[PDB]
This record gives sequence, structure tokens and C-alpha cells, in this order.
Amino acid sequence: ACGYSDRVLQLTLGNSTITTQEAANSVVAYGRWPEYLRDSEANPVDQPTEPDVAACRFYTLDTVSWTKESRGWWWKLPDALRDMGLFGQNMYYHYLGRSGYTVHVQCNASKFHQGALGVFAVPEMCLAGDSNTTTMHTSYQNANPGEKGGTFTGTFTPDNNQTSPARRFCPVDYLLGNGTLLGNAFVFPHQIINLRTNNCATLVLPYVNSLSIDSMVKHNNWGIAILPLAPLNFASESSPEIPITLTIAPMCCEFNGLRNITLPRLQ
Amino acid sequence: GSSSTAATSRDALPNTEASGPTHSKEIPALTAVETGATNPLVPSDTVQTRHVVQHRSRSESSIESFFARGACVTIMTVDNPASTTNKDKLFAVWKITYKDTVQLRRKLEFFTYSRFDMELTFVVTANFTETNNGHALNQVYQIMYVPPGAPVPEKWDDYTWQTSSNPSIFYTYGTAPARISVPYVGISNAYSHFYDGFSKVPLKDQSAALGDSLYGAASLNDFGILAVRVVNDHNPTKVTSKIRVYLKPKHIRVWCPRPPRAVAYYGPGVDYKDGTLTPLSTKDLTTY
Amino acid sequence: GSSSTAATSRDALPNTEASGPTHSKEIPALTAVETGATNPLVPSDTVQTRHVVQHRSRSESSIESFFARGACVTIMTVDNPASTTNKDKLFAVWKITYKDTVQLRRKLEFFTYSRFDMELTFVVTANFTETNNGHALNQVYQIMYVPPGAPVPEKWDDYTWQTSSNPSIFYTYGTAPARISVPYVGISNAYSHFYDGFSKVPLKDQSAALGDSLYGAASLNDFGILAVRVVNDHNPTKVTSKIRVYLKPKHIRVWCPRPPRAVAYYGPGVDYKDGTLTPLSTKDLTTY
Amino acid sequence: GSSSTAATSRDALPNTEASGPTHSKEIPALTAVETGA
Amino acid sequence: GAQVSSQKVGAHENSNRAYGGSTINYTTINYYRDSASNAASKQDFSQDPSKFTEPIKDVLIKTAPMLN
Amino acid sequence: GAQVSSQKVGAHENSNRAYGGSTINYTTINYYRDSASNAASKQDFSQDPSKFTEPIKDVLIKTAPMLN
Amino acid sequence: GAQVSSQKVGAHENSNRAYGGSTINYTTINYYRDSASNAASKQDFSQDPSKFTEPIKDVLIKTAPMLN
Amino acid sequence: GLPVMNTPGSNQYLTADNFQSPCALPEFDVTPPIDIPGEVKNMMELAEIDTMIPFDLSATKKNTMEMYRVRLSDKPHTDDPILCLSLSPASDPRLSHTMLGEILNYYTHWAGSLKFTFLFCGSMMATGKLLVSYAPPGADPPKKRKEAMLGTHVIWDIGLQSSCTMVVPWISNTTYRQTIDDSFTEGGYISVFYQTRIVVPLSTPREMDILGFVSACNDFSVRLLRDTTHIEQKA
Amino acid sequence: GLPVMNTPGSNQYLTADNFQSPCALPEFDVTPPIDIPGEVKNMMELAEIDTMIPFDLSATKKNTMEMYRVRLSDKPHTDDPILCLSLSPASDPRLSHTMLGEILNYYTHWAGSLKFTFLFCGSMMATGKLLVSYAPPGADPPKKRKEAMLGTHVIWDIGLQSSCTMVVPWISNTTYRQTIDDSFTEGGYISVFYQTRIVVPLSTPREMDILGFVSACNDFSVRLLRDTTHIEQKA
Amino acid sequence: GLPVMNTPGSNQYLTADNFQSPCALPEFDVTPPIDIPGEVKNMMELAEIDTMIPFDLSATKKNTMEMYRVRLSDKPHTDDPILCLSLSPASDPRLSHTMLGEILNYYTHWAGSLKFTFLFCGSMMATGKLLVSYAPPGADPPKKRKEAMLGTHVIWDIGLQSSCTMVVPWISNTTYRQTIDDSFTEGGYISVFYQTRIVVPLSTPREMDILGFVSACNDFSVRLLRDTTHIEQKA
Ligand SMILES: CCCCCCCCCCCCCCCC(=O)O
Ligand SMILES: CCCCCCCCCCCCCCCC(=O)O
Ligand SMILES: *C(=O)CCCCCCCCCCCCC
Ligand SMILES: *C(=O)CCCCCCCCCCCCC
Ligand SMILES: *C(=O)CCCCCCCCCCCCC
Repeated sequence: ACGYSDRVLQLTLGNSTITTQEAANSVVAYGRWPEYLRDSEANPVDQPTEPDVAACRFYTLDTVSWTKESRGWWWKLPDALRDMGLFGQNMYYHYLGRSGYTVHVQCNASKFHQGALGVFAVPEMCLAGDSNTTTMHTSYQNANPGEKGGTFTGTFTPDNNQTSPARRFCPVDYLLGNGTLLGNAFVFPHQIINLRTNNCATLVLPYVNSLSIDSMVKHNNWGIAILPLAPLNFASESSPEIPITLTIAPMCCEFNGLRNITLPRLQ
Repeated sequence: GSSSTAATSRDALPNTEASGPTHSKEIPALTAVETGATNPLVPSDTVQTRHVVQHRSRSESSIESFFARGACVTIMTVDNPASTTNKDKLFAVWKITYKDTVQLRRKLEFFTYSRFDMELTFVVTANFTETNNGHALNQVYQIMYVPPGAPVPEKWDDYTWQTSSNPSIFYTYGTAPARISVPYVGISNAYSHFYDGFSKVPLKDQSAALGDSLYGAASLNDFGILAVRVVNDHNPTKVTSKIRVYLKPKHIRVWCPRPPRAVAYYGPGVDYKDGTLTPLSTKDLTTY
Repeated sequence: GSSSTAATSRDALPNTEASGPTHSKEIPALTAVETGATNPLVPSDTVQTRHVVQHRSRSESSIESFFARGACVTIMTVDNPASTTNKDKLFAVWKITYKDTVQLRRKLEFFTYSRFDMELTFVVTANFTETNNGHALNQVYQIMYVPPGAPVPEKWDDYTWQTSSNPSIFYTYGTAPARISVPYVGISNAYSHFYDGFSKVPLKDQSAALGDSLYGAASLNDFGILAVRVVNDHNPTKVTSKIRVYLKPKHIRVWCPRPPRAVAYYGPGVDYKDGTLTPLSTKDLTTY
Repeated sequence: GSSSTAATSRDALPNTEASGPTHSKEIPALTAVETGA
Repeated sequence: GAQVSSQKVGAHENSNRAYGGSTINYTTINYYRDSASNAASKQDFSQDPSKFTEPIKDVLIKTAPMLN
Repeated sequence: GAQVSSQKVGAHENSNRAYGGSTINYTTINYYRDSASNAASKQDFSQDPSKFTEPIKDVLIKTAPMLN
Repeated sequence: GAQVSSQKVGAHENSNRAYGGSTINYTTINYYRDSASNAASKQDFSQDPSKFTEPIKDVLIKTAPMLN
Repeated sequence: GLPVMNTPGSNQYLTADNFQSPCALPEFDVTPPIDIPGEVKNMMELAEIDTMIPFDLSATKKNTMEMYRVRLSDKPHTDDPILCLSLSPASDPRLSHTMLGEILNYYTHWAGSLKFTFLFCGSMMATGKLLVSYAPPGADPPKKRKEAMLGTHVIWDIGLQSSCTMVVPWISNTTYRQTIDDSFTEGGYISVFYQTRIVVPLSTPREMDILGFVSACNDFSVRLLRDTTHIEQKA
Repeated sequence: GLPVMNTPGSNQYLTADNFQSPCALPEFDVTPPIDIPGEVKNMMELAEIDTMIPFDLSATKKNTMEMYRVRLSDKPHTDDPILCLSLSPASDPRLSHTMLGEILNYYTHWAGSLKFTFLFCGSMMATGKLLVSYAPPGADPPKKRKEAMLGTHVIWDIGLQSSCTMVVPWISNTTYRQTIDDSFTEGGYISVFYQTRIVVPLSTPREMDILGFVSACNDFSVRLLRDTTHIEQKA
Repeated sequence: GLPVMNTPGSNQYLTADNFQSPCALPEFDVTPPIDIPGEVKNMMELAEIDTMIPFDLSATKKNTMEMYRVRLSDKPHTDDPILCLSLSPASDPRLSHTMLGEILNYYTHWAGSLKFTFLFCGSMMATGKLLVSYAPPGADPPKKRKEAMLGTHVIWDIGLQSSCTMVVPWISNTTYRQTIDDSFTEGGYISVFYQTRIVVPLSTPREMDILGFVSACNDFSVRLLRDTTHIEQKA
């Protein structure tokens, strides 16, 4: 009647707005919109900080590039937003924090391009390490890349330097980087950016954890995994490239246990 | 006095309704999986169907029924040697976990989080080892739960076996397997099958060694140990025994489904090992 | 609270009525068996009778009562040898069936189809075999049901005995015989005692080998296997054991009566063997 | 026949009440342990 | 949730203020959720044998000629 | 303090004056103060799979185009 | 002479037509004349700690000066 | 715990017991019944069905189709028997493998009335009268029509109703008989005689067969379940 | 004490039993639940979620991301198959490791309707019509469109609705099928064919992939819990 | 006897069980209670009583009366700590042997708010302001007033009310913490600093002690009973 459509959306949070004209509806993970911590589930007793529009707004991370050789990308939350404006400051000044998110993945191309990205949001996205001599050895620094994220690989390559081990993840793409088959990742909240259909993915994520609130600096609640289910192609070019951009807004974030700021060892 | 007993697990699934030919703008068959949704079709959406009164139910695949079984989670070895042995009498210490074996672990790991009461059942077997004709009298075993912080036994007969506060089971050989229940004892609101994090934040102002910890590990799952001994004094003929521990998660709830483990387990985390990463076998695309 | 309790199995049969002399066109005695019917006569139709209050009943020949007995359907052998043996520790694997023995099989085969809950009882016996004086401690046995598709154990101690999902019974030697019940588990609406067909249609366009299958066989009756082991570790004196399995069909219904097996059974089908085809003995026509 | 069943051992402890900023002569924080309390 | 039923008494003891006469009942309580676990009640029904003894389309009257 | 519940009967014996028909119940009495000691009742609930199969913000009408 | 009491349920099974919800009770019957033979009921009382934490003769008002 | 005291019988396994036991497949989704034709509720229903008697167990006819055929002919009247059989339904070799006999061999005791029906299989042009007899036990077994005629009997006239039934009324000293050959519970004698003779016109077969069938009446019952000697498994 | 008598089953440990047992931590102060998003009540809820099929298990594509991609091209019409798969959801190698297949490998029996949804991942400028087919068992498995077209099928027109679902209606002789390869409970044949051909304009990729997904319908159930062959622990 | 079937657990002795058992002294004439002052109903009542902290466990002060005395002096203002303690009430050596700590060592888990009260024991003529701080975990432990002042804290003015209480509010990720040193359930940092400085007039001691006390609040609880490492019996 007025022409409203699944494909055309506007999202506004704080001082930020996203528009899209080629959406494929949007997902609310497990049917649960983000929410503040109810009194009946509360646990730290101090009055929480709730930054509201100062932190619940769209932050855009560094753009990456999709090519025919890309195996996939991953980020962790809250880690990818640790250095984002007042969200990052509130996270590091407090022992505890909780937050939900709107995740908007952006990737446009043309009616002559093809390819499809699976965009998965995974609760507790534990990834496999690079070692066959020690388990659970990925270091804090390598497990937490911040906004640059990390990547998947098509080949497991064990680290053989036992003198100074690399201590990083070696996440194999068809094993979802965690020992399970990628074809089943669709039981996690997801969308697919299939270039002939849509140019974005939107996932609204509730805070998920076995606790009401926890250490954001120690623990990532959600992982975002983006993998090419169908490879990028274009006209008859051998090396096409198109960018992928992530923009994420915290939602209903609240924090407890205020003290001096955490200054983490990140390199 | 007497209590007597909304979709339940044992209810019949929906009937198939009869449906006829169709020609219209309704398009159930066409869909768009990019949205993240699965198309909710039933056969009458794409073929002609008859009426069928459905009697099958999903009673055996409720979470409770999928998990209603004791699974072996460990084998503990103990013995009772002669007093003249150079070797110490063996008592066993086991850090409680479902990750030392693989079958129950894989089933629980279809989910991210769970809550349950735990039933533990203990099967105890014994045998002679030296080709001798000497004999032994019926053994009694002490299975002591030593929760984190309590003194772990260092000798089969030290003071810790007094158990004034730890719970202990004294099991008599040859009787029905021992059994206890434990409540949901997690320090969280649910057990975490996966913890994407660390127990320590490494600080810039501190040495790397001081801020280091294992990926994916936390006391979320430190439940302490079981310590087991043969209570009988040393005997001239050595007897060795095994205690098999079976875990059944009862009164269970689970959250956030996951793809199941597809390559062999490799330690208590999600790590995998080179040479085990090829679960699928060969099959040609156009071969039935 | 308390529930308290149309021809029933224990009702008295019909009384005999008194009947006198007769002279008429009524002809009960004459009949024609070509029709396929049996003549429904009682004694007062062809002789003079007195009145008799009948008290006998058919209570013990109801289907339930005819079958209300455990029957041996197999004997499984297992052992627990020294660790120094060249021979592997014997665990047993038995494909579940009532056709390895003959008595229950013949009774069920008075019918074409049946439905029942199954009660299985297990009698376990053991003995020494080497004329030695060495001893053994009381054994525990694991009886694991491995349904079709589940991994069958290849060694007495491999991972399959974890039983996270298969049901297992751990039986302790010297205690009351083990016992479980199973529901009607058939993939059909009744168990088929006879299946006149094949599991494969041979196709013209395919090799004969590819379309071949055994006559009278189908997964209608593939119920999987029982796998049994002595759980105790190897002992210096070898002990051998036998598990006898008894099947009682309870809560039973049956359909389509058949002539009973009259010559010796010969395999799991209806085949017979040369030299066994003469069940009747000699008797002269005019000799009482 | 059948019998069927004031702070008990299994009762929940007291709730935390919300409380805001304060500026007054009320002095909960100051005390004197000499009293024995 | 007890089921009380009566026994069909065969040999009766010399007693009618306790055994033989004043209907002797017995009690059953099921202990398991699965009905396959239940004992057999043996309270069974009989039926007319006609589907095997007289499966003819037109009713048999025994005093009459079977063929007419 | 008995709990009486009904069984879902699968194979029915030839009986309706004792087994198969007139609803067969079973009885449970808890013997322990701790509920962790209880057996499982198995009287469990089902739910709609939609939070996993249809987690989209705007309702799916299957006869309609998913994208519009 | 049964005592029926309620359990405080911690983990609840997916059930409210048998377990988790509709108050789960348990039953106790004493078998012995001597009460020393009884099990512990664990239905115990709490009290205010004041006889140890505030044994002062004149009432403590925490917002007030303790010494005045 | 509740004070209890174990009685005799404790821990035994009686194969005829009837107790509850735990289910190895809890909450299994059982397939429902469908209404299959031919349900049976009691083994005596099968005993009431006529099945054919192997009357002639001579060395050359036994274990062949010929054992079921009783040969008659148009020979001159004789008072000598066509057949002689003992009323021992589970143990006389001619009755023990009929459906009635094979069910009685799973029980120790039998009681009630029985019936024998004979079918004439000669040509339509053949006529005749036969005498079918049951003599309750205790006297010389009938070998001549003169004696057989004094017991229970039916004189059968052969004709358009092809068959004839003689009822063997339950006549017994004991309330049940044994399902083995036993004198105390012996049942007596069944025999068939020519009453007149078989007569045929010319161009007609002068020899022909009759077939006999046995079934239980509605007052028939069995008891004390037992194994049969009719099947075995050697080694 | 109360006179009692032990029955068979006494002292056994059946791992599927369901009894009460004493608590080792009486009066423990249990932490209450919170409302965690994503609770599951039945394993069949997971089976109703679409997961992606590893269709191409060739020696070089199996165990790589390429196993999920079915390659199509704009080649001239052929009646030869794009793919062929057996309806054995727990044991055909292409279906057994999907979420549906991996749950079915913890059960012995399955029943109900299934559905296959295909996603076209070519460019927007590419068009085409494909035929998706299910042939219930018992005849020559379809290797030509002519035969596949005679069974259950959907003709998919590629276009703005990117995907197409074919429902495999429960059509079976038994009330449940086995979760292993078995002829008696075989399920039939799934295949995909070109109906017209893929057509693209110039400056467009002439080859592209489709992805397929499988999920259970709301009439689907499983029973008889069992261990899976999909995990093991050697020594 | 009543048919019964023994389950697993039969004949075991669980030391935490709670069953009836026969009395060895039936009809004993028990002496009645009298109302003795000081009855206790719950161990947490004892945890709510202030007991004194052994803050200074230096090699020469530990295990002497001096371990309880925290020495202050009228030295010029510094931002450096008077004392530093970890909030690990059952395992930090300064807290684990207080009444609260010794009760927590019979349990595995603790939860709730705590409070620290300090008593000034200098002369009446001495004045001063101190800052008492609690910093929840996860950052550099405070070693300067600048950092400590950013967490929970009380600025204590010394005067006629001799003592001052800082409440350590329950601020925790888990619903209960472990009663051992553990990073995942770490509790944070307690510290005391000079806010201004201690000032005294002439003829007055320039050094003096403060004493500190710890007790649980009314929201404090413990669970999972366990043996303590604080007592042993060697051989
Ligand atoms: C005398 C026997 C005492 C038995 C003590 C049981 C102690 C608690 C064990 C908790 C088991 C936890 C299983 C889930 C673990 C996880 O979080 O991954
Ligand atoms: C731990 C013990 C488990 C026992 C498992 C019993 C498995 C089902 C057996 C079905 C028996 C079928 C008998 C009739 C067979 C037929 O169809 O001919
Ligand atoms: C009906 O069941 C209520 C009457 C209860 C009578 C006593 C029950 C005897 C013990 C049964 C225990 C529960 C069995 C699992
Ligand atoms: C409800 O519980 C009252 C009905 C009591 C029926 C008989 C109880 C059977 C024995 C239970 C003993 C107590 C168990 C600790
Ligand atoms: C109250 O006690 C009356 C209800 C009785 C219920 C059944 C009792 C169960 C057996 C107790 C036996 C006596 C113990 C010495």
C-alpha cells in the first residue's frame, strides 16, 4: 500500500542511523530482544552504570576485503568493541558488564557478481588452537584481536616451534574453527548475504551467558563468524574483490564494580 | 494423601490433512534462506495428501529422555598389596569431569549450557594378579568426595579419610553398585559446556607469566575430586580393583544448540589434532 | 486411591441342558464340510442328555496364559582368562531372536502375527576350567543391548562398553537373576512370524547379484544384538561363564492361526531337511 | 493418618533495596567497637 | 493408586470369617511409568470361534441342511 | 503423599476389567527431603521450534513471498 | 501416621504435570517408638544474631552515634 | 529404613512368575495396533475347528497324503469294521497330530465333548448307509457291528448333505483325563461299520474314499500347561 | 520386620533405570535458574532447522568447503542428473553428518516427512528452471529426467525468491524406518535435473553454485535411543 | 512376603545419609534441656560477629600479639598504602583464621557482603583522616591512593566515634565464590591510605596502632560442606 518492505530498513540507535535497501528481513537471535538485567535475576548489589546512548550506538570496524581466495573471518564480542568510544571506556573501568548487540554486516556488489557469505552469531565461540603438543594454549593476546578480527584457514598447520610457541588459534573453515562441521552452523542465529538477493545481514543479539553478568575483559559472550558458502565471482575476471564492512551497536549495556581502569596486555 | 495426574512430550504429532489440486498465487514452495529462517512446510503444501490420524509422538527425544542413561565417565584403579611391598598401597584420585570419556561428552555438547541433578552409580570389580594360591577377604571401599579446598589424601590411611565433613560412600564388594544423587551444584545459573574466555586478565604492568592462564578454562567446572581406597589392611596376596563411575544427568534443562563434535576429541577443550580432520568419506555427486 | 474390580477367560463353560428323544425334519447331524464350516454340535444334538451345571473354564488356555512362561532362547559364553594368554578374552555377541531354540518358537508359530511386551530374565553361571587351585573374585557382568546401527564391541574393553546411550545391565554374580522389560518395539503394527517375501526387488536393468536377497527375510525382525562381557580384569586362574537368556512374551495378542511345526526345524525359515520328514508312526486302520 | 507441612533455615535472605545519594547527620559508618557490639 | 481385584478361589480352607468365602481379593500397585514394566493382569476375554469355525457368508443354522 | 499418574499404554493385553483399557495408572512416593534424590518424572513439555527455525523479526507467512 | 512435607526444588525438570512445579512433596513415617531412632527432619529455624552481635544494654540505632 | 524380613522364595527365578520389572527402553514411542483380521483369544478356539484325521497309518501310507484317505468299496455287507480308533485325543497316533491333538500336547489334562465328522468323497451316483460308533470304555472293544451298535452311534445315510457328525459326549469317571495313554482315564472306542453297503450303478467307481475330521465342542477345556513331546532339538 | 520376598532383577544396575537415591549434599543451597535465551525442549526441534548438505564428496572435495557446493553451468539442456542422493537420512554419507543425520544416529528408528531446500547462488542476471525429484523406492533409480519427472517433484523457477523447497512426504511401508542402510526400510531417491537450462547474458559468470539444505517436518519423530558410530575413543 | 526388588545403593553406607535406625537404649529416661544462655541456630550467626584481623604477618610479628596491630605515625602525607589485603576471605592468610575465615573453610562456596571495621587506638589528642578502599577485581591492584580512591571507599575522620566501617558490597560475576585462591572467582582488593596525615600536639605519642575487624553482613551465605585444611592428625 505505502510500499513498506522487508528489503528496505532503517535502524537508529543513539546518534546513529543505518539504512538498507536490499535486506533479507532481520534476525532476533533465539527470539529474544536485548534487555536490562531484571531485579529477580540480579547479582552484584551496587547500583550499575548504564551508559545508554553514549555506548548504545553503531560503531564501524575496519573494513576487510573479500576475494576468491578468502576463507573467512571471525570476531568476538565484546572484544571487537573494546576500543570503541564510551563503550570501551565503560568496559575497562568496571569489573563486570553485560550487553546485547545489533550486528550489521555490509557487502554490496552488482547484478553481475555472485557469491554468498554465511554470517553466524555463535554463543561461546571457542576456537581451536594451533598446537598438537599442548591444548588450550592460545594466549589472551592472540585470542583477542580487537576490531581487526581474525581469519579462518582451509588447512590445519600445527605449530612446531616448541621453544617459542606461536600460541594462536588455527581455525579450519569446514570445521567452523572448532571441530564441528560448518554445514551445521545454521543451528546458530544467522543470515546469508547472497549477492543476487541482498547486500547485508542484520542480527540482533541478546546477552547470552550462564550468569546474569560477568567479566567482559576475561570473557567473550558471542562470536561472529563470516564464511564464503559460495565463492566470489564476477563477469570473467580472475581476481575480483569486494569489501565487507561490520557495524555493531551495543544494546542495554550495564556495568558493575567500578574501580580504576583496566590496562590489559594486548601484544 | 493422593495427588492425581500444555503440549507434552508424549502427545501425538499433528494429523495430515487431506489436500487437493491447487493453482494460485500462494507460493509455499518458494522461499529465501538468506533471511535465516527455515521454510515451515508440510507435505500438503507441495503434493496432494490424504487425511491421516497421526499417532506417533516425540516422547523419546525430549531432553530428559535423550539423556536418561548412566554413561561411564571414568575408571579408577586401586589395590591392596602385601605389607612387605616396596611399592605404596595404591589409592585413586580423580578430578570430576565428563570429559575423560567421549560419548556423554558429545551428547551434552549438542548444547552450550545445561542444568541438572547428577546421579552417580559405581560399579566395582576386583582380581588377583600374582599367580599365587593365597586368598583375600571381601573388600570394603571408601569413595570420598573431596571438594575444592579440602585436604586431598596423600596416603591410603592418613587423617583425611576420617571424612567428618566430606561425604563418603563405604561400598561393600559384591553388593549392588553404589549410588548417590547430587543437586545442581554450579557456581553459575547453568553449567557452561563452553567458556570462550580466560580466568585471568593479563595486565600491561605485570609480567606475562603472572597474567597467563589457559584458554577456555575457569573454576565454572572445578568440582573437586573423588578419592578412593580399599579400607582393608594389607593382605599377603595382592588384589587389584577398579571402580567404574557412571553419570546420569537427571531433571535436565539445556540451552543454545550446537553442531555436534565431528572430529576426534583432543583434550578438554575444542582443540583438534592433525590427521583426524577428515570425517567424510568418498561419494560421487551423481551416485545414489 | 483404590480402583475395585464380556465373557472372560475364567468364566464357566456352558451348561449341558437336558434333552429327550426326537423324531423330526431337524437334521443337526447331517452337514457339508465343503462349505468350509465346522458343524457347531453339542451332545444334545445327537444323544439324550441330562442337565449338568458346568463349572470348568478355559482360563489356562487364554493366549496370555498359554504364553506366560519364560523360555530359554540362547546360551551366551564368556570368559576371563590370565593376561598371559595367547587367546583373547572372550566376550559374547548374540543376534536377538527366538529362533535359536525350538520350544518357544513352535508355540509362537501357532500364529502368523503377534504383539507383546517382552520380559527378559538372565541366569548366569560360572566355573573353573584348568585343574589348578588358583582362585577368582566375584564377577560382574555387563549385558549391553546394541541396537541396529550402534557400534558393536570388537574387544572386551573397547570404548563401546561406555554405553552412554545403549541400555546395559551390570549383573553381579551370585545375586538374583537379572531382569528387564521391553515394550512392543516392532517397526510394524505386529511382529511377523512369517514374511512371504524378499527385502529386495531384483531389477531387469541391474545385475542379479545386486538384486538378490534371502527368501523370507526382512528387517521386520532385526532387533540388534546383546553383547556380554566379564567386567573384571584378567585373573591368573581362568573362569568361564554362561548367560542363559529367558524370554516371556507378556501382554500378548496374536493373529491368524497356523498348523504347528510338524517336522524338525531347519534354520530360521520354514525349510526342512531330508531324513526328518516322517513324524507319524505306524498304526493299522482297524487296530485300537 | 497424614499430617501435612518463624524464619526457617531454608528461607531466602533479605533483598537488597535500592538506595541513592545521601548527605545528612545520619552516620551508619561511624561506630565504636569498645561497646562490644 | 491401588487396584483391588477378586481371586477365583479353587480349594477353600475351612474358613468364612477370613478365608474361603467372603470374596478374597488381591492388590496390585504399579511401580513404573512404562506399562511394559507391568505384570500381566490375566483378566482376559474370550470370544466366539466363528471367524474360524463358521466363516461362511450365509449364516449356518445347525438344524437345517447346510446345502440348500 | 502419593502421586498417581497415568501410563500411556502401548501393547495392550487382552483385558478391560483389569489391564489394557480402564486407564492404567502408576504410583510414586518420594522418600527423600532433597529433590535431587527424586527419580525423573518424564512428564515433559514440548515447545514450538520457532526461536531456532524462524528467528526473523517480521513474521513468516509461508504462502507468501519470503522477500517482499 | 504419615508426615507429608514439601521439598524446596532446586533444578526443575521440564515438567509441570508431574515434577518441577505443582509443589513436590515427600513422605516420612517413623518406624520406632524411641525418638532418638528418627531421622533428622532438617526443617530448622533461624534466629537473629543479636545476642552475640549486639549484646549491649541500650539498643543500637545504626544511623546514630554509638557513643552519646 | 523400613524393617523388613526376607521370606523363603527370596531371589529365586520361577519361570512361571508374574512380576513387574524395570523397562530398558523408557518412553519408547510404541507403534499402535491396527485391526488385523483373524485375532485369536483362546487356544480352545483353534481346537473347535475341524481338522483332518490321518486314519490309515500303515507302513506304506503313513507320512503320505494317503494316510488321510479311508477307502470304502461296494463289496457285500460285512459286520467287520472300516476303522477302529481309541479315544485318546493327545496320544493315539491318529489323533495326536490333528490341531486338537497338538494343542492337547501342551496341556496335561483335557475334558469335554468331541465330535467326528465324516465326508463322503465317492461319486454322486454312489449310495450307502454307515454306522459310526462311540463305545465308552470298560468292555471288549467293538470289532463287530453287533457290539458297536450298543454304544453311542449315528447311522449315516449318504446323500446330498455330504457329511455326517457323531458327537462323542463327555462320559468320564474323572473330571479331567490325562493327555497320555492311561488306563484309569481311558476314553473308549471309536469305530465305523457298513450299515447296509455302498451301492453304485454301472460305469461308476466301485471304490472311493471318505475323509474324517475331529474338533472340540463348546464344553471342552484343557489345563496344566506343559511342554510337548512333538518337537525337540538334538544338541 | 515386614515379610518381603526378593524378585528377579534384585541388585542389578540397569543403566536406563529411573529410581530414587540418597543425596550426598543434603540441604545444599542451589543456585536458581535465570532465563537464558535459546532453551531446547526436544531434540526434534534441532532436526527441524535447515542445515547444509555436503553433496559433493569426491576424493578431492570431501572434507573441504567445496563439498557443500553443487556446481551448475549455462551448458545446453541435458536430461542427465545434477545430483543423485539416497533417502537414507542417517546413513547416506551426504545426509548422515547434517544436524538431522547426526541426531538420527542416536536413534534406531525414524519416521515422518522431510524437506530439501535449494539456494541459487549465481548472479542476479542468471535465470533457469530446475526439476527437483523424489522417487519412492522399488523401481530403477532415476538417471534421466523422464523417469524422475514421474515421481514426486517440484519444478523450480529461479528468480527473486532465491530458494525452493521440495517436501519428501512420508511414504513408507513400515511405520518407522531403520537408521542404517537397509533394503526393507529403504526410502527412495532424491535427484535434481535441468528443466530448461541456466541462461546468462554476456559479462556474467557462466558457472555458479547451488547449496542444498535438509530439515524435518512437524510430523517427524525418532525412537529407540542408541549410541552413535560418529564418535569413538581408541584405547 | 511382599515382592520387592533391590535397587542400586543397597547396603552402602553414605556418611551423609539420613535414615532411621534402632535405638540401643529403649525407654531411656532422657534429661530435659534447661534454658542455657547463648544458643546458636546457624553458623552464619558466628560469621556476623566482628573478629580481629592478623594484618601484619611479617616474619617477626606473625604468631605473636603484634600481628594484630597496624602501626601508624604522624609522618607527612604519603599516597602509599598502610595495608594491602586480597578479598579472599577463606584463603588470604590475614582473613582465613578469623572466625569468618575458619567457618568458610568448612564450606566450598561463599556469597554476600562483608564489612571491615577499623578501631583507632592512638591518644585522644591524635587526629587524622584515612581512606579505606575496596577495588573489585580485574585491574591493577591499587598501590597508590589515586587508584584506590576510584573504587568503593570510605574516608574516615578520626574522632569521638572511635571506629569506622567500610562495607564490601557483594560484587561478583559468579553467584558464589570458591573458598580457595582462584582467579575466576577472585574478589578484589582491600587497602587503607592516609587521606590527610595523623597529627598530634607535643607531649603525645607520634606512633600508634589501629586494629581491624571483619564480619559478614545479613546477606551472607555459604554452601557445600567440606573438611578444613586447618586441622590435621599426623599418624
Ligand atoms: C560421594 C560422592 C560425591 C559426588 C560429588 C559430585 C560433585 C559435583 C560434580 C559436578 C559434575 C558437573 C558436570 C558438568 C560439568 C561442566 O560444567 O562442564
Ligand atoms: C539390556 C537388555 C535389552 C533387551 C533389548 C530387547 C530388544 C528387542 C527385542 C525384540 C524381540 C522380538 C521377538 C519377536 C521377533 C520376530 O519378529 O520374529
Ligand atoms: C495409590 O497408588 C495410592 C495408595 C498408595 C498406597 C501405598 C503405596 C505403596 C508404595 C508404592 C511406592 C511407589 C512405587 C514407585
Ligand atoms: C503420602 O505420602 C501418604 C500415603 C502414605 C502411603 C504409604 C507410604 C509408604 C511408605 C513410605 C515411607 C516413608 C519414606 C521415607
Ligand atoms: C500412619 O502411620 C498410618 C498410614 C499407614 C501407612 C502405611 C504404613 C507403612 C508401613 C509402616 C509399618 C510399621 C513400621 C513399624
